[PDB]
Amino acid sequence: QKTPQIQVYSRHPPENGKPNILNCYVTQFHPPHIEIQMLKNGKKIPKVEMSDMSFSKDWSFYILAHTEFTPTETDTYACRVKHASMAEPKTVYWDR
Amino acid sequence: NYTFRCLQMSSFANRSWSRTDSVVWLGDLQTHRWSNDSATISFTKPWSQGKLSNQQWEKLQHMFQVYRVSFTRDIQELVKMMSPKEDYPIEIQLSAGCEMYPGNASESFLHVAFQGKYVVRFWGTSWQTVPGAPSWLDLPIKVLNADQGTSATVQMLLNDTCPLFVRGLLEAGKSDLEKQEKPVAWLSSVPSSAHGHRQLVCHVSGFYPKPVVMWMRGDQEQQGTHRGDFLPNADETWYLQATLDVEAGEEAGLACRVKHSSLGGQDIILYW
Ligand SMILES: CCCCCCCCCCCCCCCCCCCCCCCCCC(=O)N[C@@H](CO[C@H]1O[C@H](CO)[C@H](O)[C@H](O)[C@H]1O)[C@H](O)[C@H](O)CCCC(=O)NCCCCCCc1ccccc1
Ligand SMILES: *[C@@H]1O[C@H](CO)[C@@H](O[C@@H]2O[C@H](CO)[C@@H](O)[C@H](O)[C@H]2NC(C)=O)[C@H](O)[C@H]1NC(C)=O
Ligand SMILES: *[C@@H]1O[C@H](CO)[C@@H](O)[C@H](O)[C@H]1NC(C)=O
Ligand SMILES: *[C@@H]1O[C@H](CO)[C@@H](O)[C@H](O)[C@H]1NC(C)=O
Ligand code: NA
Ligand code: NA
Repeated sequence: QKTPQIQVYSRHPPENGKPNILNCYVTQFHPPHIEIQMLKNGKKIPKVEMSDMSFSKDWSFYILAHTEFTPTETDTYACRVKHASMAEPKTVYWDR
Repeated sequence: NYTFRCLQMSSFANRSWSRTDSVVWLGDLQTHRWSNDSATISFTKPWSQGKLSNQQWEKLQHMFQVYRVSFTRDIQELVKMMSPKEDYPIEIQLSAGCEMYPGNASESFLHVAFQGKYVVRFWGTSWQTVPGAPSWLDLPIKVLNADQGTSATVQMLLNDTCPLFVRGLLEAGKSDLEKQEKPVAWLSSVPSSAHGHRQLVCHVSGFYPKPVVMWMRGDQEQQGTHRGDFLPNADETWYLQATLDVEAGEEAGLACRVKHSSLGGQDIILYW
């Protein structure tokens, strides 16, 4: 078993009130079965697109999740991952 | 100078449940997807058939269709006899393809992992376990090595078909493979794990190809620049950030400079 690493980042420079894309890149996990959710103010974003599952030279799996979003001053965004390596779901917050 | 890789991911949860999913990459662009749910291999590029004809592609696909079913059955047959030495859940990964070199050369490979660990390869004319692989694999590998039709086919696929196919992709996929997308950069800051510091972040996104970032004070490179990993965007461009943990007030005079093939001598420089 390998524990997923999670990184959250925007496609474009964030400006409040401008449409953008938020990416949640999940890496270094094994086995490949995994659940990834993107959250807005603590609630699941319904339409999140998922790349195909793939793997690295080292055999660990990776996958990209992304969703359309328009940041504001007060909205918080996160990516939450459930996986058999972790008793608890891991949540990573988008910075600023 | 590219690496072509076909990646297969197979999961066996029990006697009744299995799935096998594949993806194919030419360097860092995806060319194919082959889902468990689909009969046929899907192209993820206009040029994914390379320079093979429809007939050649059909034959190649047929061989892989036969293979996927034969593979699933052989593995489950092997899980019935091995029980309870090794049992479910079982993960198998294959990574097969070739590396294309300066004009002439090409080398092919076929590697297999079991439960996340490299255990088998095809090499020359036969399947081999790697040193340190579990010894119960020796008999299945012998059985597999007795199948000379499989060995001949795999030899043809690695020696011939793989470099042939990739030459065609390189030609037919020229403008995507040699595309140039420009980085857009921006600066931010986040709390530092060190007291009395802030972490300055230079973000670089939308660039293609991969090669690309330094914090600067005038002409002086800041050796504290911590470059992160290359992270994919969803539109086949790349994202990278470079951080710098800075004392308060030491912040003034800092710039982030970015160099990329697509900017043609004209670096981006942002000032904090
Ligand atoms: C590779 C690069 C190709 C060029 C690129 C082309 C790109 C096009 C797009 C590609 C998209 C592809 C996605 C797939 C990626 C994976 C590629 C792997 C490809 C390698 C597999 C090709 C096998 C074809 C032959 C074959 O089918 N052999 C069968 C059938 O056998 C009968 O029929 C044939 C011809 O019809 C002959 O009549 C034979 O005599 C006859 O017995 C055999 O039952 C064989 O057993 C299948 C399984 C072989 C195999 O996996 N072995 C892997 C090693 C075993 C696993 C090791 C680890 C392990 C773990 C747990 C338990 C045990 C072992
Ligand atoms: C595919 O290529 C391999 C070379 O990678 C060939 O295997 C070699 O064959 C020679 C001459 O017959 C043997 O003496 C070598 O020992 C083999 N090399 C290795 C590393 O094992 C193989 O014959 C080729 N197959 C086809 C159909 O062309
Ligand atoms: C087999 O595995 C699948 C997927 O984990 C599960 O939903 C199913 O109930 C299992 N079936 C048996 C017979 O164990
Ligand atoms: C994967 O495909 C096989 C063959 O079509 C099918 O029978 C099997 O049920 C599929 N597995 C899952 C989990 O959907
Ligand atoms: Na598949
Ligand atoms: Na594996």
